[PDB]
Amino acid sequence: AEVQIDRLITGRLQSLQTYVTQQLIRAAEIRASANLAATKMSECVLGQS
Amino acid sequence: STASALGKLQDVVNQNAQALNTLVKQLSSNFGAISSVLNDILSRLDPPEAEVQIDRLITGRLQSLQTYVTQQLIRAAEIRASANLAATKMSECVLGQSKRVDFCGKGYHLMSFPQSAPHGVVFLHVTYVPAQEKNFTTAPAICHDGKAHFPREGVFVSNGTHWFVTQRNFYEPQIITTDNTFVSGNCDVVIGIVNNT
Amino acid sequence: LTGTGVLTESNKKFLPFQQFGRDIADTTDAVRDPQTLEILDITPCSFGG
Amino acid sequence: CGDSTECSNLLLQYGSFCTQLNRALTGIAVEQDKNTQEVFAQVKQIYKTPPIKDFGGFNFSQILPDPSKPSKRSFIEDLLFNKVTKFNGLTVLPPLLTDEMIAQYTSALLAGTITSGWTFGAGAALQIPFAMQMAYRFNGIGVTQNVLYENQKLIANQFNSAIGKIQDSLS
Amino acid sequence: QTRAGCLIGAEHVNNSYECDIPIGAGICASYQSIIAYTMSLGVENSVAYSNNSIAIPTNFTISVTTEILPVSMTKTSVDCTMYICGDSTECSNLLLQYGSFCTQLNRALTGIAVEQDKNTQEVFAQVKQIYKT
Amino acid sequence: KFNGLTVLPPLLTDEMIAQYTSALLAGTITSGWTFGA
Ligand SMILES: *[C@@H]1O[C@H](CO)[C@@H](O[C@@H]2O[C@H](CO)[C@@H](O)[C@H](O)[C@H]2NC(C)=O)[C@H](O)[C@H]1NC(C)=O
Ligand SMILES: *[C@@H]1O[C@H](CO)[C@@H](O[C@@H]2O[C@H](CO)[C@@H](O)[C@H](O)[C@H]2NC(C)=O)[C@H](O)[C@H]1NC(C)=O
Ligand SMILES: *[C@@H]1O[C@H](CO)[C@@H](O[C@@H]2O[C@H](CO)[C@@H](O)[C@H](O)[C@H]2NC(C)=O)[C@H](O)[C@H]1NC(C)=O
Ligand SMILES: *[C@@H]1O[C@H](CO)[C@@H](O[C@@H]2O[C@H](CO)[C@@H](O)[C@H](O)[C@H]2NC(C)=O)[C@H](O)[C@H]1NC(C)=O
Ligand SMILES: *[C@@H]1O[C@H](CO)[C@@H](O[C@@H]2O[C@H](CO)[C@@H](O)[C@H](O)[C@H]2NC(C)=O)[C@H](O)[C@H]1NC(C)=O
Ligand SMILES: *[C@@H]1O[C@H](CO)[C@@H](O[C@@H]2O[C@H](CO)[C@@H](O)[C@H](O)[C@H]2NC(C)=O)[C@H](O)[C@H]1NC(C)=O
Ligand SMILES: *[C@@H]1O[C@H](CO)[C@@H](O[C@@H]2O[C@H](CO)[C@@H](O)[C@H](O)[C@H]2NC(C)=O)[C@H](O)[C@H]1NC(C)=O
Ligand SMILES: *[C@@H]1O[C@H](CO)[C@@H](O)[C@H](O)[C@H]1NC(C)=O
Repeated sequence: AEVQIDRLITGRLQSLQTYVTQQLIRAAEIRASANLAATKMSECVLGQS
Repeated sequence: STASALGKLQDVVNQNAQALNTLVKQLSSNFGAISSVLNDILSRLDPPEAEVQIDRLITGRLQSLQTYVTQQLIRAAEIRASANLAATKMSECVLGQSKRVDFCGKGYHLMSFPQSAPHGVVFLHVTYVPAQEKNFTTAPAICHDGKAHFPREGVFVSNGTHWFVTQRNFYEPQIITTDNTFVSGNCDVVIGIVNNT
Repeated sequence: LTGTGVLTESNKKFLPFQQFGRDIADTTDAVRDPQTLEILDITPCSFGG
Repeated sequence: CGDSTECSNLLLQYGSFCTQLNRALTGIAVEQDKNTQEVFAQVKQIYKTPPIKDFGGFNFSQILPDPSKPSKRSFIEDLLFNKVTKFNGLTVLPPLLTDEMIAQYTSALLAGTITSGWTFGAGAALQIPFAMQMAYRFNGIGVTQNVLYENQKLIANQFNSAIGKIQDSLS
Repeated sequence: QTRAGCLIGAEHVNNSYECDIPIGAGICASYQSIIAYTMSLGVENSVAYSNNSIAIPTNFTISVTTEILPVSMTKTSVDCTMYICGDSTECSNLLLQYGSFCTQLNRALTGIAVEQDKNTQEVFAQVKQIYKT
Repeated sequence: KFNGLTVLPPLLTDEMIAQYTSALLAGTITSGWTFGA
């Protein structure tokens, strides 16, 4: 049974790694958007730009 | 005196060191093979089945290396964005005065100084902060001889009995005169007109 | 214990029951010869692009 | 594995991939709270509007919080919230800041930018009538402050109509 | 019992402070016996707004603040036959049939290494001469 | 430098970075913002 266990393990590990990488990319993009929003609030709400 | 004020650079260095350390540590893993050392399985088994163990070790190490490379790429992109922001701040706040709010420190920006750091830059911002306020009383415009007068640059205030013109960010009263006020129309539309001379 | 490198003399002290040492990430750093019982030092010989 | 001793034992010799995955997930989870903190926590104090509302004719009743509602959210916030719309080893963590605290931050910012203007963004909030803050704001775009005082009612009516149109379009 | 689960060993209080250890859903803990409470946003004040009153400062202070920004990280390069084979002929022969994987890795590492130097140069080299006090 | 990992030195040494910083600081103290344009 070890061969089948290894096959399932490696497949699931590969899928998990792919999901984690996609999450990292999306988190970076969201962080950039949040930085832009913070800059807009600091500049346009607390003063006249 | 106080430590822990340079968390970002220390965190970057620690992350790099930890990534390198775990990449090195990954060598000792077995990956389901007979052993983690090539020489033992080479001298213990003839090629026909030893090639399977060699292949398993090779694919495991290749996967680890690929993961390390991807993580390095992500960190490189992050650092590039941060340093682009740093370069923009250097260009805008050191080589000239800035008007955009809260870009360089808190308060009204005055000037800045750069300093080096092992893997970064440190900005010292000199700004200006008001304090010791008062209350006074205000009117938008003053009607004299039937015509309304507005301040050129400043605001009307009163200490209870007399009216003065000051500037917004500092208290310095002056006697109202034609030289610092301008006339426009008659005192019939503005809401808040006060009689004075 | 098989491996390549250059062997120098070392001043590190071993308790009388060890046979070899390592520093971190499980990499051999020093070894004691089984005949003369002295602590040597192993350094990877130079390489580079 | 899903509660399997043999699978766990087999996985034990695959290195330390899982620690790295967990660390990355924890980092990207913390980053969200950091983003919220840096975008919303912009004020040192919590201001509140005076009970008497007379802002020179401007009407802010549709953006100011309503104490009647339990959530203390304004009409536009409720419209936005209404507009926007199981266990296998994965979990969802709750945000550090709930909706009420975010609403309180927004209300504090909106109440501080009306009574004080831009003064509270540098030091301490300085009171000033709204009809004069607007006159200051025209003076910063090339138009003399003369214009506002002769067209106060028209400007107030246009602003109220615009905000009502925005509310209708959102609804 | 809180919204994020439950705490054991901490005692709930009715107060509220600017806490230091986040817990979740507004709840957070501190030492002061370990206690847990609801975080406080800050001190609340009401500005005395009117329609004929202002507040003009009479004095000023000058403050110097600091901020820190990283600009670059260490440049690294990684070999393959040294790493995944450790100077073995059989391993090299077996690896030879996996196409060209290591070329991409070396290319990416070289790209980021060049990017670091370009980044530092663009950050710091803003002047054309060297002035002296 | 253990089993195939190499750390490449930076192109700019710390002395020249310090000289850049000193040049910027001496330029901004004496001339103001005019030396940037
Ligand atoms: C408001 O300011 C005016 C301007 O100084 C004050 O008028 C003078 O005040 C000084 C001292 O307070 C007196 O010695 C002068 O005789 C005043 N001259 C006039 C023409 O009034 C005024 O007293 C101030 N009022 C208050 C309540 O402080
Ligand atoms: C500033 O606000 C006060 C308070 O509402 C206004 O004073 C009122 O003015 C109306 C119109 O003359 C009177 O009917 C009220 O009796 C006044 N109330 C008080 C308490 O005096 C004042 O007019 C406002 N200033 C303006 C609009 O310029
Ligand atoms: C400001 O002065 C003008 C001119 O004296 C005042 O206008 C007239 O004042 C007289 C005397 O009080 C009244 O009998 C008239 O009815 C006023 N005419 C108008 C059109 O108002 C004006 O009332 C004064 N305003 C203030 C606030 O003192
Ligand atoms: C193991 O190594 C040698 C084996 O003969 C011995 O050690 C030395 O042996 C030579 C010649 O046999 C002598 O001249 C030396 O005096 C020996 N040195 C010591 C320290 O004994 C001995 O059998 C063993 N040595 C040790 C250190 O275990
Ligand atoms: C500000 O706008 C709101 C919204 O239109 C006004 O509230 C309305 O007031 C009228 C008259 O009392 C009512 O018939 C409506 O039902 C109210 N609408 C809502 C949504 O409650 C409010 O009166 C305005 N304030 C001012 C000072 O003009
Ligand atoms: C300015 O006038 C106000 C009253 O119009 C003074 O009273 C303050 O009012 C606010 C809001 O009601 C309170 O939060 C303060 O505590 C009050 N101050 C007191 C009672 O001393 C105010 O003091 C005056 N001065 C300033 C600088 O605002
Ligand atoms: C503005 O603030 C400064 C700093 O607090 C005041 O200067 C101080 O004045 C007191 C009293 O004269 C002295 O004892 C201190 O030594 C001064 N400090 C410094 C750094 O010189 C200044 O007086 C304030 N301005 C006004 C008008 O009160
Ligand atoms: C205060 O704490 C007690 C228990 O310590 C609790 O029963 C009560 O609900 C809390 N709040 C108030 C307002 O008493």
